[PDB]
This record gives sequence, structure tokens and C-alpha cells, in this order.
Amino acid sequence: NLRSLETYERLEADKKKQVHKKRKCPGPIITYHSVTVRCSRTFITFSDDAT
Amino acid sequence: EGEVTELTPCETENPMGGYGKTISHVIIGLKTAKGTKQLKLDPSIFESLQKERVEAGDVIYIEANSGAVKRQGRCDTYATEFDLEAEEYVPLPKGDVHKKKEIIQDVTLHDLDVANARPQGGQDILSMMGQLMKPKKTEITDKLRGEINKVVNKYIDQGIAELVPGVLFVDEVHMLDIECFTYLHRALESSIAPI
Amino acid sequence: TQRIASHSHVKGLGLDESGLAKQAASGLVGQENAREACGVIVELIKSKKMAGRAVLLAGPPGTGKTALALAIAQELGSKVPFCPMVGSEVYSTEIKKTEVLMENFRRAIGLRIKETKEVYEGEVTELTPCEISHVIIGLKTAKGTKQLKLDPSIFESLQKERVEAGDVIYIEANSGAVKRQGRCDTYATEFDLEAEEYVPLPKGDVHKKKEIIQDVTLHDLDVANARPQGGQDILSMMGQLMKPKKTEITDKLRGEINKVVNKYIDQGIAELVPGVLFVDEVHMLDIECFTYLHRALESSIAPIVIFASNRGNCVIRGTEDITSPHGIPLDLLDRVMIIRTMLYTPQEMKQIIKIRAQTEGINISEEALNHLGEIGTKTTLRYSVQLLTPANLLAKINGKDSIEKEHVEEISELFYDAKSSAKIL
Amino acid sequence: SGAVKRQGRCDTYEEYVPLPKGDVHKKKEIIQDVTLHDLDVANARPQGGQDILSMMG
Amino acid sequence: VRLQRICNHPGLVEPRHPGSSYVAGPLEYPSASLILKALERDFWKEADL
Amino acid sequence: ETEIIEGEVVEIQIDRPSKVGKLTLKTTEMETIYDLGTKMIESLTKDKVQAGDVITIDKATGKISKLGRSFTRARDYDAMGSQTKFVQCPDGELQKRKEVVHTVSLHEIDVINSRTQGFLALFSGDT
Amino acid sequence: GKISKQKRKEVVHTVSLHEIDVINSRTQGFLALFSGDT
Amino acid sequence: GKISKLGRSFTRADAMGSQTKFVQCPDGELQKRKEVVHTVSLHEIDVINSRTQGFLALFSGDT
Amino acid sequence: EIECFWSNIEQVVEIKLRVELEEKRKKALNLQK
Amino acid sequence: ESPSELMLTLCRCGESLQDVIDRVAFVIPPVVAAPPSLRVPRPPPLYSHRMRILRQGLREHAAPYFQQLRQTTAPRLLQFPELRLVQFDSGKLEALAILLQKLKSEGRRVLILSQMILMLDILEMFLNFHYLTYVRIDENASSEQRQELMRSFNRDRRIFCAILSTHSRTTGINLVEADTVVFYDNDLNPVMDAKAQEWCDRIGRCKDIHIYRLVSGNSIEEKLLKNGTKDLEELADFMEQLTPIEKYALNYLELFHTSIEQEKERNSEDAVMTAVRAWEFWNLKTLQEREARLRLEQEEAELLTYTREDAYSMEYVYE
Ligand SMILES: Nc1ncnc2c1ncn2[C@@H]1O[C@H](COP(=O)(O)OP(=O)(O)OP(O)(O)=S)[C@@H](O)[C@H]1O
Repeated sequence: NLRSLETYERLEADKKKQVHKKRKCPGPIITYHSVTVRCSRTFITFSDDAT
Repeated sequence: EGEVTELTPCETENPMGGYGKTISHVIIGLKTAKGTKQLKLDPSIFESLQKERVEAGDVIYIEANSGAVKRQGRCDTYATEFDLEAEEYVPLPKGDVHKKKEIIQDVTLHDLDVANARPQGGQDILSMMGQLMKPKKTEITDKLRGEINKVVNKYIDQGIAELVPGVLFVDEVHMLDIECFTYLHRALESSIAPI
Repeated sequence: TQRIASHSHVKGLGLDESGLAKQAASGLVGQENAREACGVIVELIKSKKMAGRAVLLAGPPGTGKTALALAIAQELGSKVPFCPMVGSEVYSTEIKKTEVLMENFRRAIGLRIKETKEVYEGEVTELTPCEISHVIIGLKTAKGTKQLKLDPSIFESLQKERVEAGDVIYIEANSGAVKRQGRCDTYATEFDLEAEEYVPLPKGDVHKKKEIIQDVTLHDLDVANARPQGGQDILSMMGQLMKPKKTEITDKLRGEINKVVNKYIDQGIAELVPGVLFVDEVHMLDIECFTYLHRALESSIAPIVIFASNRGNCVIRGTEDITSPHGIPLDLLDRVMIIRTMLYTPQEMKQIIKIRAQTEGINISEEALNHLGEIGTKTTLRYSVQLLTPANLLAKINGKDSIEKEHVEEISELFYDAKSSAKIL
Repeated sequence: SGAVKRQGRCDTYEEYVPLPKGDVHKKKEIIQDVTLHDLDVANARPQGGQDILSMMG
Repeated sequence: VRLQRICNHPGLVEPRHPGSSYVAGPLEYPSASLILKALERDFWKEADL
Repeated sequence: ETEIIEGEVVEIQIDRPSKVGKLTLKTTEMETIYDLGTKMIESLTKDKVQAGDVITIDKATGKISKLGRSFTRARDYDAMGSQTKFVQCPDGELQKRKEVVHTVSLHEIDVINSRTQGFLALFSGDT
Repeated sequence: GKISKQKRKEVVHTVSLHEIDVINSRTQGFLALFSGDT
Repeated sequence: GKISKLGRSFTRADAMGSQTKFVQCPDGELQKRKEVVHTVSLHEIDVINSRTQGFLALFSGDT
Repeated sequence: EIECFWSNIEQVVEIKLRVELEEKRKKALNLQK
Repeated sequence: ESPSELMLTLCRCGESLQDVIDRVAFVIPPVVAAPPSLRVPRPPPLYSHRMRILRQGLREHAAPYFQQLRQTTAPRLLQFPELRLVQFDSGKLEALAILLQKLKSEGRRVLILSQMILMLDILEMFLNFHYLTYVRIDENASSEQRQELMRSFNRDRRIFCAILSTHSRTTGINLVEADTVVFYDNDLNPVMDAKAQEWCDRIGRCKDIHIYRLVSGNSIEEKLLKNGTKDLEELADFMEQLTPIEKYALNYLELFHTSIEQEKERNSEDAVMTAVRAWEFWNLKTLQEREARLRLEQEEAELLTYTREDAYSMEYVYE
């Protein structure tokens, strides 16, 4: 029954679903990631060894 | 400054999760006549490393602040007498890897006025069309001169600039006409005027 | 609110039905004869069939010549082109003063042209070129979707605007003008943060034809055809980079535009609204300008010209010794109808001062009004109306909402007129 | 000079050449009168549309 | 009904329209084709300068 | 009336083969994760935003203006770099609307509207 | 083969000397007959 | 690294002829040091530096 | 890659589920009509 | 080289000088004309070839700068009514701007009810002015589409406003995940007004509701208020051509389903912080170790020999 409802209409309104993106392919990719660690760091990720 | 001995990425199992090939540093070995230093750069410098045709044995300049790699050429040690390409083989940088010290240039306020009034503009339609037309002298507006005054004041406040006011020598001042003397009235009463 | 200028009080000539001037009406007092003559000239301009007719407003300074000219302008309304001009404006660094006079003549003749405007607006569903004679573009509105075959010019303007897909665009077929006014609203929800602005898709037809009336002058057509800005060919594009100097438009361009306008008038797609050219300080024109006006007023295309001069026996500029009545050559005075403005009595000056006080939102006591009228009799009308605003400022400083006589006296002492200043000189 | 001009496209195969001396190899003695001013103005600015930037001239 | 439409938005009773320029057809200047052939000068009279 | 989002960059991830990305900004009061469109990704890439940058983003144009480097992230890397001077983290909401006043003169409007690149004549006096 | 939107027909054009030398003064000198920039 | 073509080979001049010019083969060293003395005036330097293509003003006089 | 395949199948499942509920509504409407 | 700057402003002490130009650049020529054409019957071949050569050469020379050459030299033939005139033309929209900004900050969602389709178009413009996302439910929407759109609004809290017509049919849309209702106007006929009020009250069955009505002061709108009694196939054909493996996957995912979330994803946040701190310490240790190794390298005598031309040619003077 609960699988029939739509993430709303449900009395116990569970929190923060927001269904994020599924990414879905962009082939081989290069990721640029800058994060706070007081300090800031950047990590560059290569999907495969070819690139 | 130096000759690129090595370009090696530092790999890590660092990321915020992820089954990829991650690097947290780019090791650049710069070799000058004085010695060799290994620099560890932001991984983002890998883009300009191959945007510039930077390989091992190339002479490069890495702005300490800008962080922009710049391939001057190739080291002249890798230069046979049977190689015809020129403006590619630059001598090995002398001295230390880490140095460009201070460049001091003296200008007049008119030089800044002229430079900012008509930009060089040698990159596009400005280039061909403006050069093709004759570069006449223009009547620079007080707006430009006020902006130049503001910029020079900010440069002096930052300590990058020093103001050395000079002296204007008008010989044969009797050759000026009444309009010129009337203007001199207002020009001599400005806080920015010379002697 | 609106700023109060020296003529903001004039709303018309204040003439009754029969053309006789009411003593005070529409912000004008006195000059009844001149106002009646100006009413006749207003009727002349409205009649619309006479070209090259010139009138001269003659009288000492302060008598209201410019006021009467602007009253004529108010009577005509914004529909009729009223081009104000000063004699000092002919001396241009780019074009000969004859060209300036002719341009001012041409912009006093107005055209109302009904034009069919072909509009393509919609969301770009697709954009497919064909080698480069074509671009197949799909446009979506609320009404429906259509795909259109457009010229390479429109395609290449689309590339200028950088429209790709899901973009709402507005194409004017006549001018080949493309406007990328944003991306469609349906794509706002795509991302939390995107670097563009989303606009709702158009709700009308993709292809809309609209009849609009355009207000233009003959000078607009002359300038547009002498400095062409339409067309996308490279030769004209590189000419657009030149400094846009004013050029001495030839009589041939004006004749060709006259032919085009005549064709439009025949076709019923245009109506001519010839206006009036107002040259204030006409005494500033030199002999060459007046001698050209001789010919410019014979043209069947010329507008109604109004001249104003306050000079009594001035030398004609450029002649160096020739004294003519109003600084104007006699041969030109033979072509004009002279309307004379007389000096004002103390009572008319008091009325004018009260009108200016009303326009500037200043309350002035009867004592102050009488004192200011006495001052104006002694000094000039212009001096008195100038005292009103400073006097009101002093009254507000004192905390009173009206100008009393003491404030007028104070402002009179603080400031001087030309006669007092000349005395101390 | 090596300069070349295609005089026509005679639709026989829009102009075809006459036949007084209708030889392929044509040469005759030419005289052209030119003033020194013509040479000066010819050398005052580039020769026009031949060159990359003289096109904009 | 009209007053309610005006109260909702005046763009319902009269929209603001885009301001446009008047597109005037290019002026056709007619002339003889022989005019453009002026200054051509005869081949076999032009030397190599 | 502008609508800017001003915050401290605590995370930016850009995936590149159209580009994908995510950006987290925080004020003193709140933090929000933004899924980036291609235009915004390009703007950030041009302006080279990192964690620890204080930036303002125009909702209409997407213009990125960076006010400095922040209290929390602050120091940045352990690479060549340079010295450091830090600004404060913005307070309140990320999106704060706000009304800005721009002053011009009639002469400036005349010059800009006259010559299609007549703006440079406001300095050269070539109008 | 000139293209444009039932016999040979003849056309008469009277051209002034000024028109001839303005047309032939520049590549697009015929524009100067209208702008006056001759 | 500037290439200037000054002529065609001495193995033909053998049916050609155009804007081309015919030159015989250089003799001696392929690589040559050379001293060239350029005579100009201060005005010529001024007009060369006046603008990007300012050397054209030495001809037109449009300085 | 297999996860992407299963997510694509999940999208198909969700659209089919929505369409089936809509057809359930339609069938009820026709039945009561 | 020569100096240059961009810090120069014009009159404002501010932005990047293209925004300034865009702000104040609005004039359009009253008349725009294409350059006059030379109408010659059968133009000479030499002239036409010369003109063609010139045009061809000028292009392919400006080709690298053609986009720039066009951004310049392109006249402004159109000026549109700016988007701010909406919300200035109407005091209703002026008040609705404040109301919606407050509601946005407070987190509530809104559905705007207006009788006029055209005012819904104007509302679309106004909402885009404020960068507010919305969904539009009109008379022209079928019941299936009405349900689909209202359902998308219910699913997504990233779309802020629901724009709905009082003249549309509110049949099956009983649940609206919105807190407040804005009536842009009162419908003139009590039938539609009453039906809209019942729909709002239905929305008010569960949780609290805030209903807003916009009434223009000193207008007939004020008088009328407070009285007015004076009187499927796509899924199918897509399900076909679904190769065998995917039909199986359809059945499997139908019966067995999944759930990515396990209610403890927050541990990933704390786990990520722990991993980041541990990596910072590991990086610091590796850096110290590399520096120690570099110092140890420096320990050995870096120079043992020199070159021959730098040995027997005096090489230097103490000086
Ligand atoms: N009869 C009038 N009724 C009302 N205002 C008048 C009248 N005559 C003049 N004025 C005004 O008094 C002021 C001075 O007159 P102006 O017309 O501006 O100057 P002027 O004297 O007409 O200029 P000229 O060419 O030397 S006569 C202006 O504010 C006019 O509007």
C-alpha cells in the first residue's frame, strides 16, 4: 500500500527525499572538487586511466 | 622559473568517496643554473600545463600568485645546430627558481591619460579599423583625468606608486593667446597642477 | 515632480473662438496683438497647404517672443513637429551651416507612416541550417508550433544573439532583427542555479502581422539613407565602424526621398504633417545663412519658419558694416511677416509675476507682489520673477509659508540686476 | 606580367574574339602617356584590393 | 468588467508594445551599365607601370 | 532591483566529460546545495571559484563577483600561492534581493546611445 | 543570366558627369551621391 | 625563423614566367653573418613609431 | 553501467506505474459513466 | 609595453561598464534603411568581378572577428517594455511581490487563483521577474494534464507557485501541498467564486490555510467585495520494442522494488568529515616525510666534479 502513495499524501511525512539527479553517463569525466578541510583543498578525479 | 625536470601527479585515495583516479598535487621540478626545486601546485594547474605545450625540458614561468604556467620555450641544451625552428630554444634561467623582484617604471599622468583614453585594441575589429584610420589626438575629458587621479591615489595608498610632481616650463608664454591665459587661470588653481 | 522652467506657464495663446486674445489666459498676459497674429499663424500651420512662409517676432528683450513661439507649439500639440533652433547652432564643425538649416527644415516636416510589422516569436524548438541559403527554425507558442524557412541574414543574426533551443526569440522580418529575450519558463526547474533568465513562452501566434503608425520626419529618412544602418553585407558593416559624422546630404537624396514619400501619400500608407521651424536669436545667422534662407523658403516643401530678434540696428554678421533693422538683411525682411511685441505696463508685469509665482508654488503677499512689481518696473521683468524662488527660500528659512515684503527686500539687497551692477562697474 | 583575365564564356560551347590577326600569340608595340603625378598618387597608398589589408583601403 | 480588468493589470486593456524602427526599403539608384565601364581604358593601351 | 545570492563557498564540484556540477554556499545562518546548469558552471569556471571564496551571483545574468577569501576556509592550499587577507562570511539569507542605485549624467547617456561603442568617447572626448 | 523577380525592350538613362565621376571615384562611390561624402 | 623567398632555381632560368623572378644559386657559406647599415632620419623613426602601419606616412605624408 | 541500466528501467517502471494509475482512474470513470 | 586599467568608472563607482552601457543604451533610429543599391541593367563583368572579389576577401578576413564585428555595428532596431513595468503598472502585483517574498523566506508555498487567462500570462511574467518557479493549470488543460501538473507541484517543493484558473475544473486535485492561497481577483459570477471557495476549504481540511485576497483601494473592486449580492498510448508503444532482458527487469523491479535511502545517510556526512580529517593528517605526515627525505638528500655532497672548460681556463677572478 505505501508503495502506491507518492512520497506525499502520507501522514508520516518522511523528511528530505528531493530525489537527486541520477547522473546517467557523461562518459569518461574529469571531476574538479574544492572542499573545506579552516582550509580549502582541490581534488581532480579522472574517471579512467586513458584520460 | 626553471626547466621542467618532472611533471608527476600525486595520486591519493582522497576524494569524498569515489572510485576514480584522484590527484591532490602536481609535482613540478624546476631547474635553474643555481639549483633545482620541486614545486607542489594546485591540481588545477594540470589544465594550463597542457594548454601550454609544457613537457619535460621546457622553460616555464609559474606566477607565484596568478599560478599560471607559461612555456618560454625549450631549454637550449636540447638544441642541435641542425634544428631550424627558432624562438623556441631559450637559455636555462639563471639564478634561483624563486625570483622576479621589483619592476619600477616612471610614467607621467599624461601617459596614463593617453593609454586609458584609446585602448591599444590590437586583438579584434578595433585593431584593423583603428590602425587603418589615422590616430588623431583627442580632447581627453575631465572624467578620464579624474578617474586617473582616483586610480593613482589608490596606487599611492597601496604603496605601489610614488608621486613625483615636476615643473612645466612655458617659454615664450607671450605666444599664448587670451583664451590660453584664461584657461591657465583655472589650470593653476587645481590641487593636481605642477609648478 | 516636473521641473519648472522659464516658459512652463505658457499653455497656449489664450484666444477665444473668434481669435481675439483674452487679456489673460493660457498663462499669457498682454501682447494681445501679437497673440492674435500668432493665432493666425497657428491657423496657417493647421491649414497645411502653404510652404516656406516665414514670420518674424520683433521686439525688445523680455517681451515674450520665445513665449509666443512656445505658445504656438502648445496650440499645435505634440502631433505637429515643432523644431526649436538658435541661430548659433548653424556654426557646426562637421557640416556647412546651409546643411544645418536644411536639416532643420527637413525635421520640421513630419510623416505618420502606417507599417505592417511581421513578427516571429516563440520558443526555438529546432534550428537546422542548409548549405548556407537556409535556416529551418521551429517556433513554439501557446497557440502552436511552426517551422519556418528564413534567410541567411536572419540565421546569422540568430547566431549573433546566440539562440540554441528552448530560447524565446522575437524576430522582426522587416528589419531582420532578432531578440533573444531569455530561455523558456519550462526550463527554470531544471537546475537550482543557472546563469540565465527565463521568460514565459509567447502566448500569441508564431507569425503576427501588425499595423502600426510610425512618427518620422523627412530628416529621419534623409539621415537613414545617407548613413545606412540596415543590411548585413560586409561592406556596409565596415562602414558602420566609421565615426558617425554628419554629412552634407545632397539634393538628390532629398528629391529621391520626396518621391518615395509622395508614393506613400498616394498609396495611403503615409500622411504628411508639416510643422514649424523656430529659429530664436536669428540675428546670429550670418549673411550667407540669410541668403540661403532666401532659396530655402521658395521650396514647395519648406515648413513654416518663425524668427525672433531683439536687436535694433545691429550690423549683419558676416557683412562687417551693413546695418539692417533687426540684424536681418532687408531682402529677407521682404519675405517675412513681422509680429511686433511691445513692452509691458506695470500691471501686466505684476500679472506675469503672479503667474510665475503660481507655477513655482510660491505664496506671495499682496505687499510683496506690489514691491516686486515696483522692482521690476525699476529693473526688468526678468529680474523680478527670478527673485521669487530665493525669496521663498528665505521665507522657509524664517519659517513662514508666504513671501512677505522683508524677504523681497533682503533678496533684492543680496542680488543685483544689470543696471545696478553696471553702476558699480 | 602573368596577369590573367577571362574575357568571356562564348555560349558557342558570352564573347568570342575577332579574326583580323586572330592569333593565339599576340604582341604589338604599346605607348602609354603618364604624368609624374600619376606615378606619385599610384605610390601614395597601396594598390587597393590585391592585398590582405589594402582591401580595407 | 472593464474596470475589473483595469484593476487587475492595465496591460489587459492596453499592452505595452515593443518600440520599433521604421524599415525603409533601400533606395534604388538606376544608371546605365556604360557608366561603370568608365575609367576602364583599352587593353593594348595600358603599359606595365 | 537586483537579486544576488551571496555566500561562502564551502564546496564546489564540477564534472566535465555538457558539464555537471554542484555548489554549496553558506551564510552564518544557512547552507544550500545548488545543482548547476551549464551557463552557471561556465561562469564559475571563468571566475575560478574555490572553497573559501566569498562570492555574489546575480540571478539574472549569473555574473560572479568574489569579495575575498573567507574566515572558515581562509588560508587555501599548501602550494606556491601568496600571502593572505580574509573577509567575513555573509549573514542572512543567500538570496537577498536588494535595490541598487546607479548614477549617470545625461551626457553619458547621450554618448553611449550615439555611436555603437561611443562609450569610449566618454574618456577620449571624441563625440 | 541576371536573375530578378515579352520582348527585348529598351531603357534610357540620363546620367550627369558628376554622377559618373562620383560612381567611379570609389568602390561604392554612388553612395556619396546621397550622403555628400564625395 | 623568417622565410623570405627571393627567386627560383637556376635549372630553369624553362617554360615558365610570371610574377616570379629567377636567381642563381648562392655560393659560399649557407650561414652568414652580415652587417647592414640603415640610413634613416629622426622624422622617419617618428613616423614609423607613430602608428602600427605608420611607415605608409613616409609615402602619403599623412603623418 | 549496470546501475545506469537499472535506473533507466526504474524510470520506465515509474512512468508505467503512473500511466497505469491514470488508466485505473479512466476505467473507474467509464464504469461509473 | 604601455600601461592600462579597468578600475576606471564613468559616474557610479561600480560595475563592469558593460552593465552600465546595457542599462543606459536604449535609443533606436526612427528610420532604418538598407544602403542604396546601384540598379544597372547587366552590370559590366569587370565591375562585378571586382565587387565579388572585394566582398569575398573582406569576409574570410573578418571571419576570425565576425562575431565581434557584428556585436558592434548592429543597430538597436527594437526596444521592449522592460520587465519591471509589470509590478509597477499594477498595485496588486506590487503588494503581491512583498507577500511572495515574505512567503518565500517563511518557506510556505503559494497557489495563485485568477479568473483571467491573460492575467495568468502577466503573472507568469511577474513570477519570472522574481525568479520564482511555478506551474500553470489552465482551462485549456485536460483533466489528465491538470492532475499531472498539480501532482508535479505536489512532488516538487523546488517549484514555488501554482498558477491556477478559477474557470478550470478542480475535479480530482484534492491534495495541494501549499500553505497559502492568493486570490488575485474575485470572480464576477458567484458560481465560480463559490466553487473556488469550496476548493480552498477542501484544501483547508487538513493543516492550516492562509487565504489572501487582493482588493484595490478606492475602486469598484473594493465595493464588490464584502457584498456583491445586488446582482497512455506513449507508454504502450514505448513498452513495445522493449527487448527481452528489459521486460524481465520490468517484472522484477515491479515486484521487488528498492530503496536507496536507509534513514542513516547522515552517517555519510560524518563519515566524510572523518575521512577528510584523516586524509588531512595523512597528507601532513606524508609531506613531513617527503621533506625529511629531501633534507637527507641534501645531506650528501651535491658537487664532486666540474667541467674541463670550467677547470683549465681560469674561470673567475677573486676581485
Ligand atoms: N505676455 C506674457 N505672458 C506671460 N509670460 C510672458 C509674457 N511675455 C513674456 N513672458 C515670460 O517672461 C519670461 C521672459 O520672456 P521670454 O520670452 O523667456 O524672453 P524673451 O524676452 O521673449 O526673449 P526675446 O527673444 O529677447 S523677446 C519667460 O518666462 C516668458 O515665459
